[PDB]
Amino acid sequence: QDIDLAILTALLKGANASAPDQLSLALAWNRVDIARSQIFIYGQQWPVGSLEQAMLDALVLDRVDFVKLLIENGVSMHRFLTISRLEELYNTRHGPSNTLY
Amino acid sequence: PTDAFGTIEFQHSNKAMYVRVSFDTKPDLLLHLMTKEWQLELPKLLISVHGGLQNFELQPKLKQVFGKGLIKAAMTTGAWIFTGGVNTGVIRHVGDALKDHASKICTIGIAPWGIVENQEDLIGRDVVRPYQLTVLNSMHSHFILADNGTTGKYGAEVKLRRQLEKHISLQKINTRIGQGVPVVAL
Repeated sequence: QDIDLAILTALLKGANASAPDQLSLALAWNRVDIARSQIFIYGQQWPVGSLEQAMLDALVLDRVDFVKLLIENGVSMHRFLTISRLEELYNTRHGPSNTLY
Repeated sequence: PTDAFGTIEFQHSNKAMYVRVSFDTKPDLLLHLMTKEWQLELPKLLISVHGGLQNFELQPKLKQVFGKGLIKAAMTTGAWIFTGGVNTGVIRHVGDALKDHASKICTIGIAPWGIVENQEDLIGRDVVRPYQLTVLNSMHSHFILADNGTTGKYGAEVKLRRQLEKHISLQKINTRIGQGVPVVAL
């Protein structure tokens, strides 16, 4: 009933992609609606470590609704944030600008 | 001798508490399990919900009405609703209802251990279970799962619930206004 989602969906199977390759694609698309509907499912498993590396990506690109789904579903920040990851967060150049430098 | 009473720790997040049993259990046996080691109060009503066994759908206002109704009803009488257990059928909609309020309440989940996705790791006692043979409704804190041995049929839960409903209606613990908690099958 909508070509928008149909075109994006046809690329989800068309990428021949598991769930992390699907979600990194949607994250570059800034399209979290297709993530919630197809990429996130009920019952099958995502590979270990893919959910957490997607955050190093989602936080540095200011993907605020991807944060709401990527971690509040299944990655605790009490089980994500370390010294090295917060350092890589403070040393990104992606996303918006800053007065930090 | 039985070997699992763990918790589910799916990565929202919600804990649980359950035990694997058999069809060869007494309902008074499961009664003092519920009241003492489970440490649970008696309801004032038993909302026994059965439904279409396959995963069905409702109209949107039916979904909201059933959700708000079960949630608000459970709060008034302060009770425990018997269900099936797996994330399939009416039981999926019940878990979606419990997600619709998600504030405070508990619902009991009589279902088979015979049908369970990843039977082996949930033998682990009080151990993390991040449910990714069907997974049990993750929104259920109580789900008694009867290991009748046999794996992949729908058994040891039609009889078990049948007894536990008749028994909890008849045994009349606590105040017992009328005769026990009156049982109503939605």
